[PDB]
Amino acid sequence: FKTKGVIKKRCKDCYKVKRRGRWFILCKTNPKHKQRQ
Amino acid sequence: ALTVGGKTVSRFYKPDSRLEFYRDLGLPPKQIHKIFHVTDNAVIKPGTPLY
Amino acid sequence: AVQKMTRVRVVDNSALGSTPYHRPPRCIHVYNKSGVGKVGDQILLAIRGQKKKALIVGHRMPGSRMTPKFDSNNVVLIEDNGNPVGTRIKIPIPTSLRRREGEYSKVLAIAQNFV
Amino acid sequence: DPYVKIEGKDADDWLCVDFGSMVIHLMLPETRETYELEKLWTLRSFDDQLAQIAAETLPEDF
Amino acid sequence: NTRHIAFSGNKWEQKVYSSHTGYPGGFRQVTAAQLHRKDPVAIVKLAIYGMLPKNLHRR
RNA sequence: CUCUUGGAUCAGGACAUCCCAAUGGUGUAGAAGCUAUUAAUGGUUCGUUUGUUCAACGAUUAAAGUCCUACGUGAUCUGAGUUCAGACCGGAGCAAUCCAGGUCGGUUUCUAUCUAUUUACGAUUUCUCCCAGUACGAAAGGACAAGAGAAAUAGAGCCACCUUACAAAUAAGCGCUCUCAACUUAAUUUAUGAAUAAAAUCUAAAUAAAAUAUAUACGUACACCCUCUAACCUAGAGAAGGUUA
RNA sequence: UUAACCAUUGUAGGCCUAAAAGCAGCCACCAAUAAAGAAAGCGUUCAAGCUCAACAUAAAAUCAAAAUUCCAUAAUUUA
Ligand SMILES: [Mg+2]
Ligand SMILES: [Mg+2]
Ligand SMILES: [Mg+2]
Ligand SMILES: [Mg+2]
Ligand SMILES: [Mg+2]
Ligand SMILES: [Mg+2]
Ligand SMILES: [Mg+2]
Ligand SMILES: [Mg+2]
Ligand SMILES: [Mg+2]
Ligand SMILES: [Mg+2]
Ligand SMILES: [Zn+2]
Repeated sequence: FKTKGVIKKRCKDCYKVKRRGRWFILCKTNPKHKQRQ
Repeated sequence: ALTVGGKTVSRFYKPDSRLEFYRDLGLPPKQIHKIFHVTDNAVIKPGTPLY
Repeated sequence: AVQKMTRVRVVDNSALGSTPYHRPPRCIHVYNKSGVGKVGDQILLAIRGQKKKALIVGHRMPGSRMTPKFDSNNVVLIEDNGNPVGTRIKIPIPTSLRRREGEYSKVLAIAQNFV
Repeated sequence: DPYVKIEGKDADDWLCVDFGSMVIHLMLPETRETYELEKLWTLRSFDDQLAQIAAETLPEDF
Repeated sequence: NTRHIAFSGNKWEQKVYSSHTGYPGGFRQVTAAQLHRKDPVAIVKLAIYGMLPKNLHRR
């Protein structure tokens, strides 16, 4: 959960979701890739 | 609520209102009154001594 | 009630305390949340241009009933590891030290008289 | 029956445990001989080291 | 039926009511839903109070 | 080429968080650490100058946070400097004198008119023991959570004892006692499930749960309608208040 | 322009590179097959291994409307 101005998919397995009013990019294979807007 | 009194005092230097209130209950006046919060099952009839 | 700059008496057989010096030892620090030191409290001592740890064993301030009040503030020198610097104590020591929270068994071993 | 603390962990050579009716001291041979704890308790008031200690009095600083 | 009023939009969660006791640290801000829970009449009364002329006859 | 700040006292407030609290990732085995999110709850020590161009040193702490408030605050107090009348050195000027150079000495008073203000609350942190020398780890090493006991500070009271006074029947601390509940959430993590053909998905879809600091849904305290010549009082500036074979 | 399914070989292409095999390079870059780049990526000491594109089979369809204490009350349609 790095909060960044622009959230970008970093691997093929990365996927996007809209939880609690914000946009998230979540990757299960690499937890490093988790980000918030 | 229940009101309790204690420490009997003299009758001479008191207002009439208080003396009339105590005459109804048939007791000599008390120095102080306070209020206690009691449930319905625990209610006690007025005029009952406590120890 | 020992405080910073209090003058204390070394009740011990250690050479460092025994040898006469032109200045008596003075307290430099009290290892308590409060600054006041009572029986069973460690302190930091300044001796002969040197710093050494020490333990309070008696003082002149009144305490609770049934406990002994001494005529002087008595202290014992303690090494950094916690082993006593000296090998003998002759003055009576209170028995309250046994149960107070802390490490007092080593000092109790060296002390003959308990009052 | 109360619990018992372990003392002397800070020290690397002398450890002592205080039970209700027993006291046990463990130390290395060099430490034991210097303090010579057997002598004191055996000879309660006749210990040699205690005799070496003395008393102090003085009328004036001279 | 003042308990059964309705709010358009997300006003229940976005409208805040403010008050001050007058002592340091006495500033309290509460949302519309919370106030409606505590007092079932406060919301309607506050709306009417604001729309009346600001003079002594208002009270 | 140049040329107002400290301290004491009492603090109000912001969060861009130092400690205490809830969490995500790790080149996270344990223990230590590095980084990021959420939150303002109360707290945030004691002494000292040989050298150091707005620095340093000793001992500690769970921590010794960064800032705003006409140096927060001098009609509450105080130390430097702004800065003079005296006097010396150093460098200038024929002298009188001079210097954003050294040093020693050296004068601000206030009786409060107006605004404002002066009578309760439901706690923070640390340490030892226990779990357990266990989990983990080749070893070395070395914890969670749950349970128990001690303290320290803060608040509110009290006098059987101790200590200090009145060489008075009382007042004090250095003495003693008591301190608690969460309806209402945020970061985050789970469960059922469509848009989207599933075995998908925590949901600014319709739904079900757990989870900081806060706080007042919920309690304690208060409630009485009131004679008064006068005297007395653990009540008091006055007034008020309490007591009266 | 896409979401569905997949992968055989001449040979591991030369090159001091041990070897550098589609993938360090380095020039060539051709072959069979319906359909397969001497390979668009990962990954291997080199190799292995994972993917992409190919095989059939499907479907959809550019920028913009901080420090005392929040601060009118409210409201989406009648010509
Ligand atoms: Mg403050
Ligand atoms: Mg923050
Ligand atoms: Mg002023
Ligand atoms: Mg003088
Ligand atoms: Mg001066
Ligand atoms: Mg001067
Ligand atoms: Mg006045
Ligand atoms: Mg535990
Ligand atoms: Mg489904
Ligand atoms: Mg699921
Ligand atoms: Zn990823």
